[PDB]
Amino acid sequence: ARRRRAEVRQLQPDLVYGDVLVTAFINKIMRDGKKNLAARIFYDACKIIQEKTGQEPLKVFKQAVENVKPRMEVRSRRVGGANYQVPMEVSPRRQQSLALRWLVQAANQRPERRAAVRIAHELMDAAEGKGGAVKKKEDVERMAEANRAYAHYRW
Amino acid sequence: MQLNITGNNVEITEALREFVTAKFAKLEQYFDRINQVYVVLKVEKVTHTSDATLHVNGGEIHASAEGQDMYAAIDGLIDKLARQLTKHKDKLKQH
Amino acid sequence: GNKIHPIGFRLGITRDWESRWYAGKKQYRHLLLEDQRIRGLLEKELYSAGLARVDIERAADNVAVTVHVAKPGVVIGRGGERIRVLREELAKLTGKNVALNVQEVQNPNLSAPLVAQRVAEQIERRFAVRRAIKQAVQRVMESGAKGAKVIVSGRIGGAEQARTEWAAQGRVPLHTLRANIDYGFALARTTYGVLGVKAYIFLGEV
RNA sequence: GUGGGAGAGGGUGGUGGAAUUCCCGGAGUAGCGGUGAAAUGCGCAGAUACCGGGAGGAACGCCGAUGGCGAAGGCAGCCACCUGGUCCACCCGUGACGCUGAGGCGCGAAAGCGUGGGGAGCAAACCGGAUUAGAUACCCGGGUAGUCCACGCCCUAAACGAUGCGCGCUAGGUCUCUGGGUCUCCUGGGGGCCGAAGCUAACGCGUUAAGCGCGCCGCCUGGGGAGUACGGCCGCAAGGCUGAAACUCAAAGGAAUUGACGGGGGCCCGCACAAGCGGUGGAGCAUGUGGUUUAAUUCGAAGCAACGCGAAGAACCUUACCAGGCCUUGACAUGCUAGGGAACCCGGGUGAAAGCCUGGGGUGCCCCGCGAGGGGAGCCCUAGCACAGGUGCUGCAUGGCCGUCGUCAGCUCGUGCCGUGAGGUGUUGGGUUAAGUCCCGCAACGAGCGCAACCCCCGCCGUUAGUUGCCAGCGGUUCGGCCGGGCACUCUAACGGGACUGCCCGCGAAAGCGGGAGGAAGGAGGGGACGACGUCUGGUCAGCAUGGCCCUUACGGCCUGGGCGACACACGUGCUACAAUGCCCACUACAAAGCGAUGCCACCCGGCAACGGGGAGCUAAUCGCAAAAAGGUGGGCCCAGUUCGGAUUGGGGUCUGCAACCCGACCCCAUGAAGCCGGAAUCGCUAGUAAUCGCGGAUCAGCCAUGCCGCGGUGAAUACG
RNA sequence: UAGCGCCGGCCAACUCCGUGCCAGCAGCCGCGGUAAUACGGAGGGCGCGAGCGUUACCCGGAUUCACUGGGCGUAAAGGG
Ligand SMILES: [Mg+2]
Ligand SMILES: [Mg+2]
Ligand SMILES: [Mg+2]
Ligand SMILES: [Mg+2]
Ligand SMILES: [Mg+2]
Ligand SMILES: [Mg+2]
Ligand SMILES: [Mg+2]
Ligand SMILES: [Mg+2]
Ligand SMILES: [Mg+2]
Ligand SMILES: [Mg+2]
Ligand SMILES: [Mg+2]
Ligand SMILES: [Mg+2]
Ligand SMILES: [Mg+2]
Ligand SMILES: [Mg+2]
Ligand SMILES: [Mg+2]
Ligand SMILES: [Mg+2]
Ligand SMILES: [Mg+2]
Ligand SMILES: [Mg+2]
Ligand SMILES: [Mg+2]
Ligand SMILES: [Mg+2]
Ligand SMILES: [Mg+2]
Ligand SMILES: [Mg+2]
Ligand SMILES: [Mg+2]
Ligand SMILES: [Mg+2]
Ligand SMILES: [Mg+2]
Ligand SMILES: [Mg+2]
Ligand SMILES: [Mg+2]
Ligand SMILES: [Mg+2]
Ligand SMILES: [Mg+2]
Ligand SMILES: [Mg+2]
Ligand SMILES: [Mg+2]
Ligand SMILES: [Mg+2]
Ligand SMILES: [Mg+2]
Ligand SMILES: [Mg+2]
Ligand SMILES: [Mg+2]
Ligand SMILES: [Mg+2]
Ligand SMILES: [Mg+2]
Ligand SMILES: [Mg+2]
Ligand SMILES: [Mg+2]
Ligand SMILES: [Mg+2]
Ligand SMILES: [Mg+2]
Ligand SMILES: [Mg+2]
Ligand SMILES: [Mg+2]
Ligand SMILES: [Mg+2]
Ligand SMILES: [Mg+2]
Ligand SMILES: [Mg+2]
Ligand SMILES: [Mg+2]
Ligand SMILES: [Mg+2]
Ligand SMILES: [Mg+2]
Repeated sequence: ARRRRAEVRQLQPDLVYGDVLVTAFINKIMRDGKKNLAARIFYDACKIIQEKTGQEPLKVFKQAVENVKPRMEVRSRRVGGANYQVPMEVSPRRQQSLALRWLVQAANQRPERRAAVRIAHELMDAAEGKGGAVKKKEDVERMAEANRAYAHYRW
Repeated sequence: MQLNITGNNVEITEALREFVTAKFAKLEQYFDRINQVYVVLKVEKVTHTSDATLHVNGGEIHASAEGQDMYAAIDGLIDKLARQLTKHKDKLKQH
Repeated sequence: GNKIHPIGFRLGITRDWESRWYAGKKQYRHLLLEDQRIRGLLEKELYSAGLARVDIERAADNVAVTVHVAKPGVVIGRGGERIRVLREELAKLTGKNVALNVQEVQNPNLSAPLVAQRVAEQIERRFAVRRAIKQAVQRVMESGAKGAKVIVSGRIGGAEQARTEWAAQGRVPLHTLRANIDYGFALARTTYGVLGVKAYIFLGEV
C-alpha cells in the first residue's frame, strides 16, 4: 500500500446480540463464506456460554475482548546485520483485530472435537481465566516492556 | 549438481558434453550456493550461441554468449555468469 | 506487433459486414464457403478493376453479390460483355439465384485497399519505397482525407536484413471508436521475396 | 629619505597547559578492549573504570575564518633576541640607474640516506585475529625502521592556479583582509564570488585574463616503446639530471551530446515488500516437460515472456515417427503430343489392408444424317511430357499473426528560440490526478501517435411491449397458474433518461484535494474490449502465407503392425485428500447461462447399475439434457490409516467403435495402496476478492479433461507504511 | 600496329556469374562468414594512348618546424 492511508471496512450488526463487531468475529472462524456453518459451532457456543457460567453471553464477549487484547506489542527491524523485535502501541484497528484472530486458532489445536464447546471454553480463558488464549499476549506484552530495549526505534 | 543440457538446433555430443561439464565444474569451485543449471546450446549461420539459467540459493542468475566457435560462447557464458555470481555473493555479504 | 485489425474492431460500430445474411446451424458453412469461393473466383478474375469491397447479400435461393469498384469498364464490358462473361461460371458456381452488380468509388484513393495495391504494385515493380509510401499518403491528403498512414514490410532494398517503413500525415486515431477508417491490405512479391502493405485512410468523424 | 601598519615569513634560545603511554602508592572487583558481528589480545599473578604522585616524547585545542604571511616548497601554544620580504602616507633626494634571463648559484613537502641523540603516540616491514575459494589486502590485537633534534647528504611530486616574469590598455556588482582620508563615501595593496566587452573546440576566462598589445626566457610537434637504453654529469646508496632508436600502432587524445548503467542521489506507481486467507514443494493419480529405454518412443516452445503451451479430443483415424506391404503422370494442379476408351453398374484373382490378377451389361452427343458411319463436347483409361507433390532445409532471408516490457506514461513533430555542432527547448520546474490528467509557472506556441473520452457486459427507473410473468385480481381449480381470466409485477430485449465534484462546508491561485447533502450509483460507479513510437535479431517455414535451399517411383502418396501411454530417475501446472467446520445415508431446497436430428431423448418396463428396448415433444422463452450442489430436515460415525483413503490389483459386465492387447471411459463386485496437512523455500489474491460447491460450452464415434472458456450460489482474512 | 590502367569511398566508370573470413584485395577507412558494385572471370563503363602501370627517391598537399604562417588551464607543451 504505497499511495493512501488504506481504509478498513465497517462490519455488519450482530442481529443475535445487537453488535457490529460480533459479526466481525463470524468471519475469522469461517471458511468458504459460511455464516451458517462456523456460525453453528459458535451458535452452539452461544448456548454453551449460557450452559456453563451462564448469566448472559452479553458481557462474556464485552469482556472476552479487552482481556487478551494488547495495547503494546512487537513489530521488527534490522540494523545492518542485527534484528530487533520492537515494542509498539497498537491502534483501534490493530486493537479490534489481534483478538478475534487467535480466538479460534489455539482453541482449535485442542482435543475436544466439537468447537461449539472447544472454543466456548476460550471466552472464559479471556474475560476470566488461563489457557493458550492468554498464552501469546503475554509474550506480545513481554517483548514489549523487557525488550523495550529496542523501542529507540519508533514510528 | 545437475548440469542440464539442451542440444536443440545443436548436437550435445558426449565428448563436447565433457568440455561444457568441466567448465561449470571449475565455476562450482568458487560458489557454494549453486543448486542446478539448465544450459541451451544452438548454432545459426556464423554466431554459434550458448545461454543458461543458473540457480543460486533458490536461484537465480542467467545470461548468454555468442561466438564463431560454439566453444566461444562456452568461454563467454562462464565469464558473464561469473561476474554475476560474484555480485550475488558480495552485496549479499554486504547485508 | 501489439495492435488490432481496425476493421474487425469497427464491425457493428463505425462499419458493417462485407458478407451479410442469415443462416442455420449446418446451414452456415455452406453459404460461407460460397462467397469465399466467390471472391476465390473474383480475386484472380477481377483484379485489374481496382477490386475493393465485395458486399454480399442473400435470401433463400437468391443471393445478390454486389461489387464496388474504380474502373467500371474494366468491370462492365463491351455493351453487356464482361458483366455476364463472369456471370457464367458465377451463378454456375452458386447454382442459385445470383445477381452481378456495380458501384464506382469517389476518390478511389479514399479507399485504403485500392490506394494500397498501388503501393503493392509500385513495390514489385522495383520502385522507390521511401518515395512510394511518401507518395501515396500525399496523394490521399489533399484528396480530402483529414488524416492518413502507410506501413510496408520485408526487404525494402531487397537486402537480407528486413526493415519496416512508415509514413503518416494528418490525424489517425485508431483507438477512437467514432472513426471511420478504411484499412486495406496489399501483399506484393518480387524475386527477393514477399512484402506487406498496411494502409489506413482516415475518412472523417461520426 | 621621513613617518607609520598588518602578518602561522625565517633563524636561535627559553618556557605553558590539556591529552596519550609507562612506573610507584591508594582504593576497588569480574571483566575489559575491540567489531558489522566476532576472535586474537589484556585480566583474580587483581586488569578495565576512579584518586594522588612521578617520568618522557610528540603535537599545539578554543581564537581559527572562503583569514594572514612567503618567490616556491611551505609557515600556527606563549616569550625574548636576531632577521627578510611587503603595503601606506608625505612628494623630500637620485635622475632611465629599467625588464627579462641561456649557463651559474641558492632554496627546495614527504619519503630515503650518513654519524650521534631521542623515542610517548602513531606506524611501512613483520606476527597474530577474522573475512575469503585463496586474502601475501581491506576491518581487529600487537609491532620495527621511520616519525622528533643536531650536523651532512638526497633534489623528487597532482613541487597545480595542471596558467613563466614585467609593463600599458579594456563595464561594473558584491565581501573580505589591510593601510589612508575632509568617513553611507572615496583612494592604495591583497584575498574571493558573479559577471561588460573580448577570448574559447567546449568546459570555461574575464582589471588576480585564458581580453587586447610589447619585451624576454622556458617548453610542445601522433600513441606505445620510454623518462627506457647508451654516453656523460651528480649521488654513500636509493636514484637524480640530460635523453635516443629499432620495432609496432590508426589511432592516442581534449570538451561536450544522447542514452545505458552505478554495490550514485532524490520524488513516485504496481498485491512490488510488509502484513494477511490460501497453495506448490513432502501423498497418490492426471497432464506437460527433462533423462534413459525404443526399431518410432514424431516436430515446435525454454528464465521473466516454455513445462493442463501448440493440441477446443492420438484406440488404427489423427500423424509430420518407425517395420513390413504397396502406388505411381501420379492421391491432387493446369497443360498439351499420340491412341484406345467414349461415360458407367456388378463382379470377381491373390490379399493384413492396400495393392496388383482379370469377366462382363454399357452413352443420351452438337451434325453428314434412312443409313454404312462420321469431327466428336463428354468422360474414361494408356504412353509421353511440362512437372506435381515434399509437415525435407533456412523464424538471423521474410508476410501475416502473436508473446513481451505493459494499460506502463510515454514517443514525437511543426514553427519559433538556444547551441559552431551533436543537440537542447517544448516534454523542465511547482501543485493534482489512475495518466504528458489538468492547473500555475516559464522562450515558447501549437499540433500528431498515446491517455481519456466515443463501444459492449453489469447494476436506478422510465420507452415500446407481450403465446415467458401474475389470487397482483375475482372466481372455480381436474386444486400443476388449470382455465375463464390478467399485461400490472418478475422475466425478457430492443430504445431510453442520467451523474458533472452540478450542489453546501474546509483549503486553494488555478486545476484540484480535504468535507458533506442527496442518490440504487457517485469523484472514471465496478468489469471487458482497446494497447503508443519502439524493445527483445522473442515466437511461428508445423495454420496459412512467401525469397531462396535441397529431395523428383522418393526426403513424394496409400495401407497394414506398431509408436508418441516405453520407465533407472527429476521438475512444471494440477484434482481428490490426509477428518469432527469434518465420513456416509435417506429428507429436501436455490442460479444463471447455455447446448440440442441417424441430436436433446420426457416417461415407463428389465437390470444392481452401466444401460437396454420401447415412448412423446422439439427447427426449440411455450419439448429434452435438467438433477444445481454446497447448504438445510437429523440420523448413523465417536479419534480409529479407520464408516478418513478412493488408489494399485480381482472378477463379471456396459457403451461407441469394423475394431478397445498394447491404448476407451462409465457399471456391479472383490483389493480398500499411500497420504496424520508437509520441510527449506516458494505462488496468487484488495469485492461480491480469495476460498468452497455446482451447472453449461467448445472440441468430439467415444473419451483417457482433474485441463481450456464461461455461468451462478454464500462470503471473508490482511494494507500505516 | 593497340595497348595499359582502373570502375566501394577519396575518385570518372555497374551489372551478371564463381567463390563463401577460403581463395584473394589493400595507399588509407577496410572487403570476403552464400544474392560481394571492394576477391576472380565475364559483359559493359570510365581514363590515357605507343604507351600505360608499379616501385624508389625529391617538393607539394604538411598551415605537420608555422619569417610569410602554429601553439603550451583540461588536447603534446610554463622551467618546483
Ligand atoms: Mg622606514
Ligand atoms: Mg595499580
Ligand atoms: Mg586558505
Ligand atoms: Mg636634477
Ligand atoms: Mg641621457
Ligand atoms: Mg628536500
Ligand atoms: Mg623528511
Ligand atoms: Mg636517520
Ligand atoms: Mg651503514
Ligand atoms: Mg593480516
Ligand atoms: Mg595495524
Ligand atoms: Mg634501509
Ligand atoms: Mg609539469
Ligand atoms: Mg622564467
Ligand atoms: Mg610555475
Ligand atoms: Mg605566453
Ligand atoms: Mg582587489
Ligand atoms: Mg600573496
Ligand atoms: Mg573587478
Ligand atoms: Mg588558451
Ligand atoms: Mg614516438
Ligand atoms: Mg625519474
Ligand atoms: Mg647512463
Ligand atoms: Mg645508504
Ligand atoms: Mg571525456
Ligand atoms: Mg540514473
Ligand atoms: Mg538510481
Ligand atoms: Mg523472429
Ligand atoms: Mg515475422
Ligand atoms: Mg524544433
Ligand atoms: Mg544560429
Ligand atoms: Mg531538436
Ligand atoms: Mg521524455
Ligand atoms: Mg510549458
Ligand atoms: Mg509455412
Ligand atoms: Mg485441510
Ligand atoms: Mg583520380
Ligand atoms: Mg563515381
Ligand atoms: Mg578455395
Ligand atoms: Mg552475409
Ligand atoms: Mg577496389
Ligand atoms: Mg570485380
Ligand atoms: Mg591542395
Ligand atoms: Mg612547409
Ligand atoms: Mg611565427
Ligand atoms: Mg598546432
Ligand atoms: Mg598536459
Ligand atoms: Mg624560474
Ligand atoms: Mg630542477
